[PDB]
Amino acid sequence: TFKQQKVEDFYDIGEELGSGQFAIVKKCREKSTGLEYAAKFIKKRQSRASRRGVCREEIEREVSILRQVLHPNIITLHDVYENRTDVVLILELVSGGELFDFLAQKESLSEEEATSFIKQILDGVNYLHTKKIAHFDLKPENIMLLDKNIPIPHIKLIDFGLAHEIEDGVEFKNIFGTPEFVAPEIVNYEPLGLEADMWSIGVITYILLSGASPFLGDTKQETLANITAVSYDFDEEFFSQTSELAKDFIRKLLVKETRKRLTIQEALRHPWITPVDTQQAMVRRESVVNLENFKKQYV
Amino acid sequence: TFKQQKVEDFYDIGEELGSGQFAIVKKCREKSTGLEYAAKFIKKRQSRASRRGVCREEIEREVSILRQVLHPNIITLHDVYENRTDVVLILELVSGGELFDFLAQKESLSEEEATSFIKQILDGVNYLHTKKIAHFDLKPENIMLLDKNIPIPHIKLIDFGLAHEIEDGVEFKNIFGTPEFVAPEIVNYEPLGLEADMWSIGVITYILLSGASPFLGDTKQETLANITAVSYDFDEEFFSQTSELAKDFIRKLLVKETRKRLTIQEALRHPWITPVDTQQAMVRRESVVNLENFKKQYV
Ligand SMILES: Nc1ncnc2c1ncn2[C@@H]1O[C@H](COP(=O)(O)O)[C@@H](O)[C@H]1O
Ligand SMILES: Nc1ncnc2c1ncn2[C@@H]1O[C@H](COP(=O)(O)O)[C@@H](O)[C@H]1O
Ligand SMILES: [Ca+2]
Repeated sequence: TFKQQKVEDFYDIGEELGSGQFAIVKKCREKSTGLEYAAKFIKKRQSRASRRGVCREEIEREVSILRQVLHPNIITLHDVYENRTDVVLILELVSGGELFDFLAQKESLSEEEATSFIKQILDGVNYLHTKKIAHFDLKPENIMLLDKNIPIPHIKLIDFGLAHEIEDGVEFKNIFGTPEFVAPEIVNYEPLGLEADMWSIGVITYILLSGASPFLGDTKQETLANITAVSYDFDEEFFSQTSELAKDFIRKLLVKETRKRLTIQEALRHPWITPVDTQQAMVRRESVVNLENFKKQYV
Repeated sequence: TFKQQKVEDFYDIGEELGSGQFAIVKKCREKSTGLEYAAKFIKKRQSRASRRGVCREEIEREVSILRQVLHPNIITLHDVYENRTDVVLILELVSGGELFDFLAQKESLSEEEATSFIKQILDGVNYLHTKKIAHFDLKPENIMLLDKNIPIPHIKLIDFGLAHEIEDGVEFKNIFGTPEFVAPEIVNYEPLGLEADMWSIGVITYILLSGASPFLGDTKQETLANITAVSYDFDEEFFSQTSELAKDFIRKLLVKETRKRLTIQEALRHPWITPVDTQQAMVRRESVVNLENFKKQYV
């Protein structure tokens, strides 16, 4: 249940850190402990027909999920307050910005370094999937870093606004997500599960390695058609330096049939992520990433 | 071609009329004639990946369709300007706000009066469909009034951002529109055509008469489920004064099978809209819109 108290009685509310549809995030400091957090103010929907704000039931669902998750690569919920207009999530403060913005200012990136970031994502997703929680909004802007000024920045997955607990024998279908990153079952309005997350990881990896996006077309119409046709390529212009193992990883994630798509456990065990011998570890270490196109696309 | 000139050089730009995704619409007056228009400032997309702006092709499509339409119940296009950030559509000014807001201030409303407004909409849609143009965004906010201060205001359909010319043999699929008003073929990502407009008219009619919404659930997920199941009723709480003629009209529009749904021509010739005898005309005259519920829902 949400605390029916004024958050500003308990926290000093500071500068705005970011925003999204429905939400404004401000830095804050809890008065009694002096510890800092991010306060995410979520505007409640006031009527069923309104397209503004979030339905309080859906906010409750996000909170229910967040309260269950404690893992180094997943944002940690601290508290929840409510007033007339907003539900306020007090979240672990993540100060390192978005992963992509960090990689975009980067000078040099090998596939070994790339997989270390991807593996952090896989660890977080694995933890969620074990608890039968689908994130359903895996995309660059929801992959943040605790501190961008350390040798190996530490990934935190945020934004559980679309997250859902998948129940066996209960069908879940909905239309949501950013076209560039949604799986074919989302576009086709077919039953949804943990597999959509794995497709998204395939897309994020593809972009991370090449700067290009596998299904993105001139228009949303084209993007959606491309996704449902699973029409993509590894254009040599952008993938000339990419290892076959990296491509194999992506190929096994960008698969229409949900049953055949890699599961999170299989992804974690794929040789690209977890080499089984020195020979593979070298190939990965020597494969250099395409920061030219990536920067063009994300700067 | 868009005029590569500063719209401000030729128009005095006045107060805001409304806004949308990457569009802001303002009153304006052309200096050379003193005539008033609405200027729709569409923000152009900068990269194929942004969730911001509108790409060249889609702006062009909207202009191309607007150029073709000249009908009393559809806004007319006057001119098009372009600068570095925006394409500006100079459109016929519609000053009387939205139809529903006008009906919501009404004391009393019979089905006869109601059908005369609905017939204005049908006339506009009939004109588009004859040119094989689907509007694809028929909903209350896009049904406006030229002048809300005359006894029986004239309807103008606006917002052709989703409009599309339907080509024989060429499949068109896309994901768009407001959940409450989209047809099952939109939700299911199946081939689209002129029929989607007809479903929307069914929903608009249902709400106009009763104040209730046929498929609206507590959440978007529910709404979409209701739509694809065509799960709706004529709850006597709201429809106890509505004619069987009106309900028949709605039943024939809210049909999943696109080939079975009324066409615009058939809707214009449905006896609720165009009675074939004196008796039907009386029934319509003796049936009443549920203004009580309508007002409740539209405030
Ligand atoms: N826990 C957090 N710590 C710091 N900044 C955040 C946090 N959550 C969200 N933000 C900021 O708010 C933006 C929108 O967050 P969201 O709507 O959850 O994706 C992010 O892109 C960040 O800039
Ligand atoms: N021709 C017009 N005259 C007056 N208001 C308009 C006109 N076109 C659009 N608007 C307003 O601006 C909003 C956004 O327009 P649009 O992006 O075409 O949907 C609409 O919902 C109306 O409130
Ligand atoms: Ca489908």
